[PDB]
Amino acid sequence: KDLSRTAYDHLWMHFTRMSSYESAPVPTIVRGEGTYIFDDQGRRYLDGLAGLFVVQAGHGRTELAEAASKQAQDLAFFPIWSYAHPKAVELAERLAHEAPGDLNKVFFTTGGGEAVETAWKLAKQYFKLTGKPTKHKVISRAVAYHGTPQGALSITGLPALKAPFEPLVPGAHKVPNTNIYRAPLFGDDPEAFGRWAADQIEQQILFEGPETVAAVFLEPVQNAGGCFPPPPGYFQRVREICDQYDVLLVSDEVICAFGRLGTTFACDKFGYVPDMITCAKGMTSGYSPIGACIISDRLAEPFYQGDNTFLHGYTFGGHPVSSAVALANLDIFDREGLNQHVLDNEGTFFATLQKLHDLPIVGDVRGNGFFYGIELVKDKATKETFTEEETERVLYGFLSKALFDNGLYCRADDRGDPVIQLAPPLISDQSTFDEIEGILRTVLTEAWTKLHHH
Amino acid sequence: SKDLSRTAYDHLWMHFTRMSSYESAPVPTIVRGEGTYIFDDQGRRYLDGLAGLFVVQAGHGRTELAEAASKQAQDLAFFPIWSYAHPKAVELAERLAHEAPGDLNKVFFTTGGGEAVETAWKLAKQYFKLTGKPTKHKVISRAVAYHGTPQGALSITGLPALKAPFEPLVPGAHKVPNTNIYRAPLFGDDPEAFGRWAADQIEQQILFEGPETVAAVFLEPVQNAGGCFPPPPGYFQRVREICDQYDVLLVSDEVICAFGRLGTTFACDKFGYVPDMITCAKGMTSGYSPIGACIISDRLAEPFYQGDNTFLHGYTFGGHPVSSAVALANLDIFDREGLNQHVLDNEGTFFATLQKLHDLPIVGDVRGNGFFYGIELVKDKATKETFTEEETERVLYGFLSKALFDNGLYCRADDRGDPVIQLAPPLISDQSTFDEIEGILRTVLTEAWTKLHHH
Ligand SMILES: Cc1ncc(COP(=O)(O)O)c(CNc2cccc(C(=O)O)c2)c1O
Ligand SMILES: Cc1ncc(COP(=O)(O)O)c(CNc2cccc(C(=O)O)c2)c1O
Ligand SMILES: [Ca+2]
Ligand SMILES: [Ca+2]
Ligand SMILES: [Cl-]
Repeated sequence: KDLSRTAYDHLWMHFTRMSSYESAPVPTIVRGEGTYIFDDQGRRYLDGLAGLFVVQAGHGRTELAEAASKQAQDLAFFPIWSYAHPKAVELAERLAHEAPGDLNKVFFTTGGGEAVETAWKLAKQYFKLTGKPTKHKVISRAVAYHGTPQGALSITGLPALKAPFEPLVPGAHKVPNTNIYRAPLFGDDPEAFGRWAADQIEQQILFEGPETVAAVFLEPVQNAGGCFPPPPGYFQRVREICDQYDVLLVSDEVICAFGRLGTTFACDKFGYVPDMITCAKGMTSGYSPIGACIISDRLAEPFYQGDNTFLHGYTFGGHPVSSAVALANLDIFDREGLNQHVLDNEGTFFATLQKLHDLPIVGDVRGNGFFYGIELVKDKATKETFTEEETERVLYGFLSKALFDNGLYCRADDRGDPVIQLAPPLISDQSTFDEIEGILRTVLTEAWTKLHHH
Repeated sequence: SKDLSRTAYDHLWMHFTRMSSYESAPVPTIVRGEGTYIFDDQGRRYLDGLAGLFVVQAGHGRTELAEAASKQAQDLAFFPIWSYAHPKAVELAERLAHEAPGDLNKVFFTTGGGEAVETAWKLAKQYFKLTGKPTKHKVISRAVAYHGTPQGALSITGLPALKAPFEPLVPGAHKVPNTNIYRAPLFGDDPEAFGRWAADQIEQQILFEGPETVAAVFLEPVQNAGGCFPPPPGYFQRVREICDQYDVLLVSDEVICAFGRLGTTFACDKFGYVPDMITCAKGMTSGYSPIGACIISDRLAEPFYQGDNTFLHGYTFGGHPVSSAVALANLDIFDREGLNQHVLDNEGTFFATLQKLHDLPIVGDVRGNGFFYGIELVKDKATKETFTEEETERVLYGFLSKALFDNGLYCRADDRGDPVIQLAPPLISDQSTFDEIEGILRTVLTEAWTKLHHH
């Protein structure tokens, strides 16, 4: 088992340092039940990230497995290319019903990067069809991750993910994120900080020329950097800026949609209506690949006239089996009231994690719904962060291994500053939150002993 | 007649000019200059309040520069500096290197400023390839700044109206705020804090794009477009520190500011910073023969001067013998007449003379440095309320532009940023020149205020 090398010899894992497995076993997950996963040695771990911000309803759902086999037996695949099949139609209508405003057109994909590509392409062709052909640029936030195909990667704001692959698609420009914990200005004033951070988008539009800007892409709660919720008033101001300058607002809800924040579409949690939503991940609780770009009827109008066509598509978009699974997943959400469960429990989950503020290594606890980041520090009074050496030895060398070994699968990361991130299945309850807090308390107390002076 | 003459409209495509203006009206035609004055084709005289186009530092009608040109043209008017030298280019390269700060000792001649900007960005890209940092290619510059029109320099230009018809341009250019403290969103009442903030926006953009991907920052010493923004105290020192920290090259774009405009040969010395490269053109010859240069640190030249490496870049007419001889003769005027020190000795009274216009209601700001000033016009100075688009069209372009010229002052009236009148007269200007400028502006700006409110 330990000397088995099948994965190292053939499976090129995603965003993974493969040399780690030349002489050591690859951690292999074989089974899930509810909020737990099991490895190939029969060890059990709490699935603190719902796989990869995906498994909303929990593992082991026979209802979803049976929905897949029932549809696969009848019609597993037919393309939605000048043809429809019933489950894609039903799901498009259902998503349209749930989406706000006139977001009534559903362009299905398999993944979230594919949906982000769809949104930027749609914006470009929309502006060509409506006589504004210079509109093509896109604005997004520093540190944000929007996916990996080269268009989406241009919108991604993590230079380490981009430098080996440049040049990418022209036209992407970055603005500050809303990390109030480290705000250079207005850190003590959320409303003023929100207005400032939104106005940075207006400034970038002005710097590049509004007639050349097509769209702004924003996650409702920013993932990379550690769960930055939107300041009060932020999205309202962004919506106003986008309206003023004729720029489209894309709510990138690949993590946030499907109940992560307690609503089907996360824009509704914050009271804004975007022009498009990108989504994927939790639409099926991950049980079968599918996602979508959901699009305002205003944007669809020119494409629905005469001999015009949105020249875009994916073989597997709107897949019958995935569509059937998605509908079965939304049926679970409705019958079990998962969205309201998250709204009803977000306050106690946050409060439970905030108990960790009595530990010296904990600098911040932040997030919304069932999505939280805990930022680690050398000194909470000055917010002194880890050195690079401390990040390598303590965050990755010690903490990441110790969390898993103590029974908690979650994310330890330093895309921004050192953070532990949590996004468990939406069936999690107080017992789950207590289990998480207890393992974090053990391991974070141990981690503090490995920091020098601190 | 002259008035019905359409030769220019029919054949001369003027630069940045709305040509339909001349379908049915004559083109203003300048035929002669003397000192700080120019004369049109009817013999009317105007004060050359822009030195042509921020160029004619020594004044018009310099026989010494005319004779320098003919003397060189008779002996050798052209031979390329391509694997060959000719004496006047060598002598001028040595002279400019002597005047430039630090180890800025290598002179890559061009004919214009845009050509020099292109040189600087290309040199930065190849330098980082030769030194094993191949991902470094991006460039940072300021909103509203004008860095020229070839498509690489145009990417560095920060005026979207100049760029949108021509995109996509060269990838890699990113913008940061300019240092217009008059309209600063933050720190408007604190120059030092504003300077630190504005410099730190450069660090932020480097971090946003990834420092290993960023090659250079391009900054004018005093920003022209937007109306003569001088650097806040401490700004360039902080920029230099950021560039050092992130291994990014600093390019001082001195196409306007060099050759005495701010009282020094190289304008980076006015503000006490040493860039990695200087771009320059314009005043090198007082405009009497086209030439410019990118002047480059020996640190940057080092890899290119080793073995079989070549900076694969050039221009036929760069380092032109006649232009080089004229530049040397122009620098001789500067030395004998002490033009640099004259500007330093007169900049305070020029500024204070223009500041007399602050008692006019239409005047919101007077700003600049050396012999380079902007006067910003406003609807309400207490609130800094700017002109509406309609007010700009009627008062700035409809009335002011014409009235300035007709009252004897050639200068720039512009709204690339907000509505400003800019001044950059020849360096031989003195208090009499400044008084003349102030008097014509007072007349026309009093009239402009009345027109602003006659709607
Ligand atoms: C906001 C956002 N947009 C686009 C994507 C791309 O989705 P696909 O992967 O389906 O193409 C994402 C994906 N988000 C994601 C994926 C993998 C890891 C992590 C992490 O932060 O650890 C985050 C995302 O979070
Ligand atoms: C800072 C700067 N950089 C580059 C150039 C390009 O130089 P060439 O023109 O020689 O290619 C300039 C030129 N600057 C310039 C040229 C023409 C008009 C105006 C105006 O502001 O009215 C300014 C300049 O000011
Ligand atoms: Ca809808
Ligand atoms: Ca030198
Ligand atoms: Cl240790």
